[PDB]
Amino acid sequence: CGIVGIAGVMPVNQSIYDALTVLQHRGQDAAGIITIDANNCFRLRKANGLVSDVFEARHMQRLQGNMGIGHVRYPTAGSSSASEAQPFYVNSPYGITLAHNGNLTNAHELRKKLFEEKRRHINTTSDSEILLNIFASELDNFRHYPLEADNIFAAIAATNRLIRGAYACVAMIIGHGMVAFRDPNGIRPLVLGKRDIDENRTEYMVASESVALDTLGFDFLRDVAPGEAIYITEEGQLFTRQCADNPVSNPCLFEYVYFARPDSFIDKISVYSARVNMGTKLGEKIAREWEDLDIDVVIPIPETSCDIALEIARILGKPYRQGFVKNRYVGRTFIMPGQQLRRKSVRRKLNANRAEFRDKNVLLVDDSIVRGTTSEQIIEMAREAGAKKVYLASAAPEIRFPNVYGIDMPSATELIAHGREVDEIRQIIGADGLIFQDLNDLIDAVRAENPDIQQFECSVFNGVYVTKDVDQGYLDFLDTLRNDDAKAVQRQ
Amino acid sequence: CGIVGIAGVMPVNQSIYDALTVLQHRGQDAAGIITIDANNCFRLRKANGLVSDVFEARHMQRLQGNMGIGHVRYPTAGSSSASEAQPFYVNSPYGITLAHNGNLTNAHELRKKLFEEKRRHINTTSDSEILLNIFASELDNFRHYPLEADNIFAAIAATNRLIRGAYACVAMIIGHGMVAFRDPNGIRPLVLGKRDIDENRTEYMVASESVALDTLGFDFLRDVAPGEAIYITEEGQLFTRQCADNPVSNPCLFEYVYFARPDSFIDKISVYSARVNMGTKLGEKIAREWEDLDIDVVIPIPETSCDIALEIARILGKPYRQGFVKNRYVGRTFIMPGQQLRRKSVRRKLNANRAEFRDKNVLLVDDSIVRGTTSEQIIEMAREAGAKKVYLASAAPEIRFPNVYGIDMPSATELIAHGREVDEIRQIIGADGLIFQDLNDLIDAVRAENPDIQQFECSVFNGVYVTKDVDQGYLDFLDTLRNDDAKAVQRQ
Amino acid sequence: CGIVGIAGVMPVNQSIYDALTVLQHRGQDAAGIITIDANNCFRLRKANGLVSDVFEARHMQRLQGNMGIGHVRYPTAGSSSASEAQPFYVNSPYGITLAHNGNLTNAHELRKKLFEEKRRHINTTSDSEILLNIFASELDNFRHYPLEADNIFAAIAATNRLIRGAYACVAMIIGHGMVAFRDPNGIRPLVLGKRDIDENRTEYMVASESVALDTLGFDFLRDVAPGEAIYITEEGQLFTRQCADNPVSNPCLFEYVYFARPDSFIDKISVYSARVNMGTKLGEKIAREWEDLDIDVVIPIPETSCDIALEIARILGKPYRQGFVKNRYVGRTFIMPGQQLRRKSVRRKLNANRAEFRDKNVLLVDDSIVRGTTSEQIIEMAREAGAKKVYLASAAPEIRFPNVYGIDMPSATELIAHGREVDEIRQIIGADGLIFQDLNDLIDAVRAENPDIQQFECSVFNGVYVTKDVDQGYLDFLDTLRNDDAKAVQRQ
Amino acid sequence: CGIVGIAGVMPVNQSIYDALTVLQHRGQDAAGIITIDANNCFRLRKANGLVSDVFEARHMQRLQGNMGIGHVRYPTAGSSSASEAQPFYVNSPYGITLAHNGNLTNAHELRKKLFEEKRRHINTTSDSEILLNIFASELDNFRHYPLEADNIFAAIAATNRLIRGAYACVAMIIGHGMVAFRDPNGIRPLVLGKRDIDENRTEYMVASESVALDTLGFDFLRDVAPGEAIYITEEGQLFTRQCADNPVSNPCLFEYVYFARPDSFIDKISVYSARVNMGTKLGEKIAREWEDLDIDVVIPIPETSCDIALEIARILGKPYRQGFVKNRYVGRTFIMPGQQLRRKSVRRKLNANRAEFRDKNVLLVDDSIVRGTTSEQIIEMAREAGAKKVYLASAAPEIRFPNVYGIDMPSATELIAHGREVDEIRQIIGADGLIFQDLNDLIDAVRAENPDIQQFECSVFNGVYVTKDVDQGYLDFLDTLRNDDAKAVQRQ
Ligand SMILES: O=P(O)(O)OC[C@H]1C[C@H](OP(=O)(O)OP(=O)(O)O)[C@H](O)[C@@H]1O
Ligand SMILES: O=P(O)(O)OC[C@H]1C[C@H](OP(=O)(O)OP(=O)(O)O)[C@H](O)[C@@H]1O
Ligand SMILES: *CC(=O)CC[C@H](N)C(=O)O
Ligand SMILES: *CC(=O)CC[C@H](N)C(=O)O
Ligand SMILES: *CC(=O)CC[C@H](N)C(=O)O
Ligand SMILES: [Mn+2]
Ligand SMILES: [Mn+2]
Ligand SMILES: [Mn+2]
Ligand SMILES: [Mn+2]
Ligand SMILES: [Mn+2]
Ligand SMILES: [Mn+2]
Repeated sequence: CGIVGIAGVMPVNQSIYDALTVLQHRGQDAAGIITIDANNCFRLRKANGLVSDVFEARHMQRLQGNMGIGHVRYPTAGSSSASEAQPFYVNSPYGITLAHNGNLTNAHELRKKLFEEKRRHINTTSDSEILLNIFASELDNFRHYPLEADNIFAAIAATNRLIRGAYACVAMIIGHGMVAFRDPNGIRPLVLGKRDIDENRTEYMVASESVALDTLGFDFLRDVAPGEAIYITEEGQLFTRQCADNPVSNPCLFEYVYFARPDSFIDKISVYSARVNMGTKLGEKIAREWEDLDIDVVIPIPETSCDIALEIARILGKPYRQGFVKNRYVGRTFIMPGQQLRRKSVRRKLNANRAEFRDKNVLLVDDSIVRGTTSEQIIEMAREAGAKKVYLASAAPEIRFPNVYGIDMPSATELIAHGREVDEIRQIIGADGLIFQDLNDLIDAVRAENPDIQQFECSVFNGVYVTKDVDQGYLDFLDTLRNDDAKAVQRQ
Repeated sequence: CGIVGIAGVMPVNQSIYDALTVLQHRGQDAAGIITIDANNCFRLRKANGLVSDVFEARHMQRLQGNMGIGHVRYPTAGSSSASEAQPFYVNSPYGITLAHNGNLTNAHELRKKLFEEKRRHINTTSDSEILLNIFASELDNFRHYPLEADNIFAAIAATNRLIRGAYACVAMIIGHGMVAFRDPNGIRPLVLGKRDIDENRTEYMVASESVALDTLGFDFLRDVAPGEAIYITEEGQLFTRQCADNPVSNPCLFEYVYFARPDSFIDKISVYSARVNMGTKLGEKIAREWEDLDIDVVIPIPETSCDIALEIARILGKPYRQGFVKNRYVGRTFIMPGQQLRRKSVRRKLNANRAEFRDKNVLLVDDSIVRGTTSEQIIEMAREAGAKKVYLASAAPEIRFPNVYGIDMPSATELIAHGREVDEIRQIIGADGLIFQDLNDLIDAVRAENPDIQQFECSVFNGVYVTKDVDQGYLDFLDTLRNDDAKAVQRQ
Repeated sequence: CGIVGIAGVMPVNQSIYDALTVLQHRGQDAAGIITIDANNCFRLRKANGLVSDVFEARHMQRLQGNMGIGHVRYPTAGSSSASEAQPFYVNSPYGITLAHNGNLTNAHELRKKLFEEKRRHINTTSDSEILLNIFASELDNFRHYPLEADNIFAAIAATNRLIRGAYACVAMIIGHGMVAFRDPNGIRPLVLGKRDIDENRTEYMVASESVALDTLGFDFLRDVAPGEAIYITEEGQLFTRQCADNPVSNPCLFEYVYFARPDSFIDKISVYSARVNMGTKLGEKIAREWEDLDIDVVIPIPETSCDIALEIARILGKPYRQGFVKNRYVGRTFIMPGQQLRRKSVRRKLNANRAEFRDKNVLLVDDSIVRGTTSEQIIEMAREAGAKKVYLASAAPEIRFPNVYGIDMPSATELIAHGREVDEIRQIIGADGLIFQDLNDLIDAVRAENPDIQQFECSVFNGVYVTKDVDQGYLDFLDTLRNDDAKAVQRQ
Repeated sequence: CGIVGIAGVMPVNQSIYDALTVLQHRGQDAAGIITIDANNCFRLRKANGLVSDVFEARHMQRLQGNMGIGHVRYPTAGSSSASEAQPFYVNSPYGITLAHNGNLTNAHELRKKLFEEKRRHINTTSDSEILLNIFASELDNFRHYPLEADNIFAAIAATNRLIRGAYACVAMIIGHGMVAFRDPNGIRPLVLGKRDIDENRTEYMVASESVALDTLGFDFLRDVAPGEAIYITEEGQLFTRQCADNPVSNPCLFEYVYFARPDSFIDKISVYSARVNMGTKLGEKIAREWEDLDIDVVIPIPETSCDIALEIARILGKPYRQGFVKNRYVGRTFIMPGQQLRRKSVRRKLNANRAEFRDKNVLLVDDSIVRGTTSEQIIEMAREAGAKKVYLASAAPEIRFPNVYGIDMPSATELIAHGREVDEIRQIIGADGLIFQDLNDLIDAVRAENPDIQQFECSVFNGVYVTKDVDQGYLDFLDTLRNDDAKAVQRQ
């Protein structure tokens, strides 16, 4: 999911629309934009679909104001109903709207809490709504008008104590300003930037990824430190504060492997370089373990793996060819909701340039293998076009565990690598060879960019969840609810 | 406007729909229904338009639960925007949704209060929204979870203490139940009824008029006493309490003159009888004041005046003839949003049976004349139809004052009787005679059915406003804010 | 169904909208408006729903031009799909659009013809589309540009030879003008009028009923003679001609009994007077056959029967009371598509003013009894409100045969009077007494207005179809297809 | 634009959808699919928007039949109105629906003709509609029911005799079958293919590009020869005939340069190879004309140029780096309707990986420069990204002439190369160098794949129009009628 916050001095609507467009790749299921207008009212527009379908001129005109927040959704909890599209809103205290990229591992627990203790009403099954509500009640502890930044920070500190999981949030509190914060583990991405308008008036903005800053002409300030909350007043005064007891930098690794745009710099790590470094480490592993292999061409599975593949072609000193033509009107299958929708998407998204495979042993390279969805079809395609032999290198290690921090992997059994050896997976997808990046490698691939990061968040790879609290019983519940069939039945 | 609220054991959506349909005459502008499903979640559906347009199968299937409220709107505050369609909802404390028929006379005073003081957010210009928030802020003064009936009532009384104006309201508090209250003056209509299901389960509903009970097969209980608050818990328990300091019954006289449906009984008064009664008084008045006149036929201006005219035709021993054909597909032109719309709607609404007027002295009868839209056009028609002489009789006294209790009449200058003597009004519409029911006759016509009512809310007639908080500055205020030009301008 | 044609000198769109509004009572299922603009292009807008829902300002603005035709649909053939909404259009020869009030009894036959012989393509199951196509092919016999009025007339004469049934049509032929014609039996209504704009420019218009002329300020010229076609050029030149070999005046009788608005004059017969005359004859029959009967009040079943009832009250010298309050947001149940929709409509459309029935023997009067739909519920209602005894007088004779001329009565078995004695019908609806108008009476009731009419079209009453060609095998097919269940299954 | 037509034994809707999806790059403005159901009725669904937006399950379930055609539009005539969305249909003779990819250069001449002469009605300003009507009017010259293959061909030849311009068309004649023809010059692409089902039933499809065959699992047959007409009957028979006087293959060169998808083979030419070939020629040109230059990296401007650039990077022995990230959710900015839309779309479409440009001399490569929209913005980005020197190379020759064959380039003044020497263009976009592929190189680059093609339709390049009916007055005409300001003005 992508969230954007802009506490500016001019109409932010097109700028947010534009921001969500570059972040569109983080959520294609719905999009929402909420602004505050001159009459301190919230102007909202959210619905299922792409940013380009969701907002029409008619909406844009209604979306007035100079401060606003937006969100593109990739459903990881609840349902695919437009009622779970973000932002969310609570009319008190003050009027708060919030966008969240993450996932609360203790949502059910906080739910009992909210009704019985806090007296708030959660109408959807979205954990982001819960989040906004935990925040809301915490904030509801400071009655004297007005809320002080210390109070806001104090509320988020309290929230940090209650909630568990991963979250990059952005919110607006009417008559107050824009608030943004990052979980105590720095799991989900969030960067702060600014655009100095004129000598004395500076606009600020937070976003999941820096590309949004770039595309809008905002300067990079830095990443919102883990556990740190930011607070920009309606008057333009920036406030900051560590709101976690033991803040630590454990960035999501999948963000580098696949999620983020290559042109973003997450925690001082150019996703682009990390991905190139991934190409280096993987091509090195291939050279070392597949040194006998006869390869005629190195073909990337668009779009994510390309540079990774490009680097691998260079390392192996083999040619890099765009054997697969991507349909520019089909999105990312992986972040699509249903497996059948994704499974089919793969055949409508890619088509071989037959000449590139005929009488050729090709090495197909992809950023990662998750459900197996892509690799399965891709290889057949490669074959049908005359590939003599097809090997597959994965820029990411086998993915054997559920993601509970903002990526839809609730069912381990849905992952192809689950309970399977590399060789079995190879046999399933029908590749002559299949090789996986080594975790320790991938880690250096990323770390090389910022050694300060000691440990990443890579549960989907090693099952060690940083927030600690994630256990087998939770994972069980989670699968019972979010497995593909349970989801389908919910889709009626 | 019309509100309904059903707390029962069966799904209420259809019942609420059918109720809104029979109360549709109270608000053709918008309709809303919100229910509580078994998950204790709100299911809402509200938008601009008639009940038949607003609700379709797709919507009905979504409106699950056995408890829900409904609303048909005739804007009297804010704007025509569907965002001000009702009901309104706030998620804390507990989750409350409310529908209001009336108008608060101290909105401005409360808007400022709600923010700086009670920390709530009002996103519209609707007083109904403000009203929900006072109840909420009052309700938010209790935390001993769960709310006891007493606290609800305590919030309502604290609410009445705060608000001024007319209001018949119904709401739902997630986890507690349905509540319904009436203003300390009993201006806006509200009745309670039940539907025993078995040995214990008895269904409860509230609605602006008893016709909604009739159609729904609900047993009539009584009018919700002025200032009373009704509270049906989720478990089915009915609690009532007087929440006004010194309540008094001052029913809106206009409900009888025109607003309500004749098959309704308001404050133990039958609108049908009250209307015939008006015709008796009007007939007797015509019999003495115009005695020396020659009338060939008595023609009602459909549809509200029909019975009145039938009865008048009775008094005078003259033929009642349905000289005017009303278009089944044109609603109440009176309650339409703009004067230009209403005017065009009158030629569409009615057409003359030339036979019934030619070479005859006709007596047109109408429940009332307000802006003079209908009468001005009706007379031109009678003439065109070959009518010798056209006389008009309004079952109602001259309307010279603005209504600030939930009836759209903000600008006294838009009322034809304003600044005019009967004869001036006669000349404008072009009648050869024009007679108005006297005020003391109207009141006696309605009281004849329930003498306990000592005084009626009849400010539109006598400029007397029971809430004693209405004044010239306030009236001028309304006039400016909502005059047809102000509204028409605002719509663009 | 209602059709309107206006060959005018100014924007006709609002005028047509207004025309369809007064004719709305002839078809509530869909509406369509097609104009010709300055660029001799057809501007069309048609869809299911009421005239008021179908056309929005956005449509109105697109509906430019000074010549146009409109239609309100009451489905009697095909399906209820918006694709069968009229007008219809064929791009050649010239560009022709047509609206039809009627029904072709030989549609299936003309269908084979059209493909094989005429080479035209019928895409819907509407006989009106077929009609337009038979016309189109006939017209396609005159190649030399341009078509002469003699040719147009000749085409319609040919059409009159081919097609069978009832039809009032209106069409526009691009670059040519507006054409209108009536079947050779004068079954369906159609009147011609005009509005002289300025010394030399006269606008013309045809319509199902004169009220449309009235409402628009058009002067009545006369009824389009049976078999006669009219042709108004784009230049304003009116042409006329008898286009049938044996033209005869056999007006639809149901039009007087129930279909048309009382304020219309069909074939020099004021529907209003015919209906009053119906009240006379029926009250006379009641006085003569129910002379012992003890009646306390005469109550009409709104809307159609009122004047009929009013007259009956006068004849019996009993009071006329509006015991039933009609919901002004529910239309005519009878012309509604499905029996369950109609059956229920009856309970949402009418509600007793209880006081009017309590301890009273009431005589309920309705224009007609068809399926029994209304009478059934009405009586229960009358009872539930305390009617001691309830009698029912029908302004129309028992209706025992299918209508194949423009009214949806394809299944005789759906008529309550089918194969039943008056007494059985009385027992079914549960009335203490039930009396039917005598055909011969009804005929004089109507004839009295225009003795020139020797014979009416009243097959639904006496099963003698004027077009002759209607036989049992056709009737059988017709029922197999249009019976309520076959229709329902078609509604999927 | 892209057209598809499938005559098969299975329902074609999904297949047509998937085909339109892979041909979506040929027209993002509108999409249309019309089928023939078992009742020999047309089922259409066309509207403005992408394939994914235009068609939803509701629509697909309605598009029944085994034969249907489809169309994805990029307006080049008329307006952007959905009424000019394709396919178009006429009901006589027999019922024909047609989809056209191209542009007729003698529209005006035919509009007058069709009315006064052939008595047909054109309701839009689309030449495709006019085209359908000529075929129709020609087809309407036969009456010996049914039409023999020969008559169809006879109508097509008579049609070609009448029309001028480029056109790849596909149509369906109710009761006969699918027909497809290509202009006498073979300008617009069209290929035929099949899908044998069993011993006899073989499915047939036509489509602007072979990729549509590939994705659909259809066997490639051949390109529809210039002037040829393909006719598949309803019973499955395939007839072909040359319907042009003196046909000749003059394929649209621009289809290879940019328009078509690389995995397509047009006129036995692979777009992928043609493009690499362009890169070889461009690479060799850069190698000689700029030899004394220092380039650090070669960066394609995604997405059309990618392979070209890869290959150029090959020629020069320089790194190919995906310096530019393209937004997956922004289509071909080139084919967007207005210059203001395209411009905003470029900043959205692309973003620079700062790493790849900083302190480097970059070589940007693009399939072409037309209005200069992309290049002007791309260069600013490279600079901003820290780039020392920014050089640009267009795989295509300077574009100085309007395309009148189905590519929106009406105003030569809107083409940057117009009235300019390379260097002037270099200065405008702000490159430190700008080189264009020579024309003779382009042609040789494409011909290298099918030397039989002697000449290409390349008027945009050399002002030479094979139809020899295009002239200055005609070009000036276009310019005036459709210049961005004319169009933008018209849209309002
Ligand atoms: O094994 P799977 O479950 O298919 O998951 C991994 C696939 C899917 C995803 O690609 P997309 O999200 O389809 O697209 P893109 O690479 O363009 O971001 C990812 O980059 C790998 O290719
Ligand atoms: O026996 P039935 O099949 O019910 O048919 C006859 C009824 C229905 C129809 O009334 P509506 O069409 O419902 O309404 P209105 O009288 O207002 O035109 C007609 O006037 C009789 O009342
Ligand atoms: C994409 C993402 O971060 C999910 C947000 C929240 N968990 C949800 O919408 O379920
Ligand atoms: C209402 C009417 O005349 C029907 C017209 C035609 N038969 C149809 O729509 O079926
Ligand atoms: C995209 C194309 O071929 C345009 C065809 C036709 N002229 C149109 O639809 O505008
Ligand atoms: Mn991928
Ligand atoms: Mn397999
Ligand atoms: Mn009235
Ligand atoms: Mn009736
Ligand atoms: Mn019964
Ligand atoms: Mn490009």
